[PDB]
Amino acid sequence: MKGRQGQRVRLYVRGTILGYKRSKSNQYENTSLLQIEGVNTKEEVGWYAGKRIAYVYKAKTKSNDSTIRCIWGKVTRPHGNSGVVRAKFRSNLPPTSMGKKVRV
Amino acid sequence: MGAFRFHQYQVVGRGLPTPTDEHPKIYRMKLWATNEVRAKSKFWYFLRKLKKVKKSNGQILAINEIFEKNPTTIKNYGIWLRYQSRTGYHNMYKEYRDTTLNGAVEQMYTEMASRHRVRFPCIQIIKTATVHFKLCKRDNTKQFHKSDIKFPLVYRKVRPPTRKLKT
Amino acid sequence: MAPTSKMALGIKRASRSHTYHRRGLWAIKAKHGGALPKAEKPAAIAEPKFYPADDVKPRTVSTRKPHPTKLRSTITPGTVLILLAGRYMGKRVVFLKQLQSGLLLITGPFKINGVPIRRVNQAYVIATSTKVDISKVNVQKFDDKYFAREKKTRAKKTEGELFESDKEATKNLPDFKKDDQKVIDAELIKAIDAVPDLKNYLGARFSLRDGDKPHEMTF
Amino acid sequence: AEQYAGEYEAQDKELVQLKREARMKGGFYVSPEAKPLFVVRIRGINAMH
Amino acid sequence: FKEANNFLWPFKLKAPLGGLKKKRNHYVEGGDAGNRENYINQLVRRMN
Amino acid sequence: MVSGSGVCAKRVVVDARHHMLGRLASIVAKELLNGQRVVVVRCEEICMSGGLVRQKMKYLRFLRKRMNTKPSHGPIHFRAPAKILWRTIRGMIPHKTARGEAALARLKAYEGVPPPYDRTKRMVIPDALKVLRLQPGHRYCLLGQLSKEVGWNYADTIRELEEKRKEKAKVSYDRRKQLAKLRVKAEKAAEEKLGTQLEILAPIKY
Amino acid sequence: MPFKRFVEIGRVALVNYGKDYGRLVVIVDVVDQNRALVDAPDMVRCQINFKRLSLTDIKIDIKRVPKKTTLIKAMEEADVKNKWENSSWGKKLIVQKRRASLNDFDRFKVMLAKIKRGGAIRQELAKLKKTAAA
RNA sequence: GCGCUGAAGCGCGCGACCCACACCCGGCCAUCUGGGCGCCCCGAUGAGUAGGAGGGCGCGGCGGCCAUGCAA
RNA sequence: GGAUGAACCGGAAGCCGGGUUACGGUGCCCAACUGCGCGCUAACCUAGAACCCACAAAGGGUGUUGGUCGAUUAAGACAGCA
RNA sequence: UGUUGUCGGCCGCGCCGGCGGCCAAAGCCCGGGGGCUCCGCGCCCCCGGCAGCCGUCGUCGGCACGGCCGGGCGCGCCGAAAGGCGUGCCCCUCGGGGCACUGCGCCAACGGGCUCCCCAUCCGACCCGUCUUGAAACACGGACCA
Repeated sequence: MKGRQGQRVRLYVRGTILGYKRSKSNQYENTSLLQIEGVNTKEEVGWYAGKRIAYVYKAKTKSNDSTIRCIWGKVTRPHGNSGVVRAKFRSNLPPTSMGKKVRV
Repeated sequence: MGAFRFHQYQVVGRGLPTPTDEHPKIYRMKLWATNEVRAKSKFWYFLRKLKKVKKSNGQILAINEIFEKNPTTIKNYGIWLRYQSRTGYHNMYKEYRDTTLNGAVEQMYTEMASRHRVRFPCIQIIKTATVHFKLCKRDNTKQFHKSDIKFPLVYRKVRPPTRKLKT
Repeated sequence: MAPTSKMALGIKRASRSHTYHRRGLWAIKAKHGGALPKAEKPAAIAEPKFYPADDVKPRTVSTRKPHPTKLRSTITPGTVLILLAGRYMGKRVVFLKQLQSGLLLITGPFKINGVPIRRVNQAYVIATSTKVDISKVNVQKFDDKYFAREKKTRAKKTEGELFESDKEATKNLPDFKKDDQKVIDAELIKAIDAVPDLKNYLGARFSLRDGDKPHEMTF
Repeated sequence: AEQYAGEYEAQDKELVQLKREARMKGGFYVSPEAKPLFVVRIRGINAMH
Repeated sequence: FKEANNFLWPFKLKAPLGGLKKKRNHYVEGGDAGNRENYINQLVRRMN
Repeated sequence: MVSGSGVCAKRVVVDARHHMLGRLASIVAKELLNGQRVVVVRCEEICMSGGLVRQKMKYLRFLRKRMNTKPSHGPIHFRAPAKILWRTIRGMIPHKTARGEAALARLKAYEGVPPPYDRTKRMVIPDALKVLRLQPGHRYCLLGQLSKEVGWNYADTIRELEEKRKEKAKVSYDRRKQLAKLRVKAEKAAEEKLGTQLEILAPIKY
Repeated sequence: MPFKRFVEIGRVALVNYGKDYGRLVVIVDVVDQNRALVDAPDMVRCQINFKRLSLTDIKIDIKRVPKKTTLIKAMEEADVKNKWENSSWGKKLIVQKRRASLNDFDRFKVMLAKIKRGGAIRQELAKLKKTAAA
């Protein structure tokens, strides 16, 4: 049909953001450090390089900023390789938007 | 079978009623459904349709299903049928090729929907009738399958089968 | 539910035993609860405060419960850690910190002339045979007294103890270098030999202290 | 609940087979059920009388 | 015990976990509304 | 399942040959929004499903609309297949916002090949056409069959398509004749290949 | 594609998904032009409407009509077809599976070492090219 | 809107997902349940124009108390 | 939520935080399926509960699918040619 | 003052397993009869022993993770650790189990605010006030301020 070869692709999947570092004086850009709870398999991190993490910016749920901004980054590289990974965000995030569950 | 299609529910019952020498007398009318949730409802359509009762002047004794009846295996079901389209309900006598009682409903719901146009509110059918393979009368898919059982023709359309990849 | 049923099924049961040993001695622990304790000069005030004792004792125990257990999920010893690969023998490092798993700080001394220390996502670490009770936390970077040499001679003894296992075990020596190369890490195979510790651990315990307080650091 | 059904197997023998394979449903006897209820209010108070 | 209920006085239920099948529909059509022994015990174990 | 065209940190070249125009545009708009810099190549060879007359009326209602009503300045209509694809992208992206306009400006559509992007173009995960006009399933229309009935840029584009195809066929034919020679001496030196203790556990993992 | 659909035996088919979580199958009974019964020797039989389950090239030597014992016998006669199956056409998954199993120590040293040698082979191969070239 | 066509239409079934300030949960503000020592605590309901009812902020001069001012 | 939208749907709101959901939706714009089994349509029909807002009738249609009933058939049909 | 490990509570998650419900049963092997098709294959149905395992209700059993918020336990000995070491009863009478028996007290590691702008996102329909069933309003009133 689809000719399943395929690959797999599944949404799962939650993770948490450890903390986002926005630094300058003027040489560095920005870092975000990410922890998926268990997930991607050593094979499925490795085969890949290239996770998109899309997190909805959903009311969470006092009155939140409910906006039509869903943000999706890309995972650069493991640093943590059997767990934790480095990530970057391209728009830049919401407020202190550290914490909130990360998903694909 | 996996995520239903319509297991027929054998409801034996009553009609439990009054201090007069009367009482209602016995029925099944054997109805195809998904478990009790359809039954309860199924009875009020049977009770409105045939006898007129109430809701309360139907009482239900027990329910028995049917458990893989057919063993996977086969018949091309004759169905006597009602479809609601551009007015009320019109009769149809459909005899179609299928697997089973699970499949017959869907092939009817899809053919009453496409073929007959039917949209939601609709209730089901009147009956479903096994028949023998040589007997199956009218028309296209089933006639070919009847011929396949004959055989020669299990072994015809392998003749596309084995003719996608190549020999 | 399977761990948590076991706790119930007195209630207390050992804690009904505990009283007894005091009851057995003879006749007691109402008098000693009421009559005690200290007090009376002091200076000032409300004396709202505090600690040592009784709560602290469940908080240390409680904190001990992930600690085996996270090793049962991930398998290994604990800290102190050796370069398998690199130099055939050579020297020893302790996991003081996680930036993450993978990004790790591996440690030592420096008080006069010194010694580096690395933060790595890897380069060279597989664990040994010792356990402590931390996971992988201490740091900034401190140590020092004899200890470029001691930590290091502690290394030599582990490097001998390891080098023999690396001969018996490996697939060979060249990807024990790929295993050492990795350093997240982790699950597959852990426990080979290197018997016993008693010194190795005493050494590791000092190393933890040294990467703590109070030396060289105070003004 | 097993005994309430259970007399209905123990005396009966007309209930299962004929019944899979045929229509109508049986004479004889029936066993009663009870039963209390719970209610949860699914739909809000906007636009109802 | 019809007056032991006389509870204290309403259960305050959580919204159901994973939702309904749609609210505007009864038990017959695979909806939620109306009487149903089986599915109430499903629904209250979602409304935790 | 895994989308096998999609992310690369930097690439981005897309083959449009007998791909479905709105399906290809949908992924391209998503890659552009992600911050990719997207080059669609072979825009003349891209396909749209549906019967020619009904595709021809849609564009034609724009062509009578090209004329009037008049300041000048736009509403505007592009005759030619890259620019039809660009018109499709400038509806796919939210086309009133700086994040969308900045995504639009990261797209290029090129007809035939530009002068050489000889790193291969890649197919989009089943974007491609054959079936999506289904056997039969009535007509399809190529963008280079639409734009012959709407004008140049097309006409030059299909004449440059022709030359770029003819020369790269010739250059392919001989590079293949040397590649086959290299393959045959490579396979014999894997048939031979010296020995193992470690080494043949890897080809027991093909 | 509308494709292969049918009504015959001998033709192995391979999965485009379901529950199970497997799976490869061959069609035993044939039961119009949509519905068919697919089974396997060490796999569970199912009757599906299965447009979107596609049949592979390699074909196994049986005739029409199979109950269970007969099917088993046919499988025994064939086998070989499963190997083609481990490899290749549909089929593939045992060579792939050999892939997935590998992010693991012992497994990682077997790999550097395939690599290390692979290099020696590149170097020999390269020397050969240089003699051939001029 | 781009705009699809063995669907990104339509219908019959179905699986998983998304999504509010709702509902839950955590912490906190009024009133009321009341409770307990001028003060503390338990739980519930709790948008708002016209508008009633009640507590409070600020202006200016007066009196008694109580200060501030060579930097008001 | 319905493109916008006083009164349609969900929903009745102190503020905040997190979780799960309702209505409704899951190709892109836009989070989230280019979801599964099946069937019909090729007109760009067509992406639509409701709306001054979304038109489409009487009547017609060997387009196509599907269901059924009668009669005629290898005691050779229907059509064509002879 | 900032961060990170954690113990306790709350909620989410996926996966595995058992038993009973449909007197259980698909089942297969063995054995007997019937039918259709009467061109024979093949199809069907029923009954007893029997590997077997099924889709669904209900229920119980086992694990592993995340998010958010906060900081009941001891009172002799050994044991790093977790853990056991008082004794009586009873079921099983195997491993073991439950059951009974004073008062008192009360954590680890390491070294900023705000203004204007720009980009993202929404309000957005001005505001504002008024008139009005309905105001952005192509309804009315204001140049701007003290």
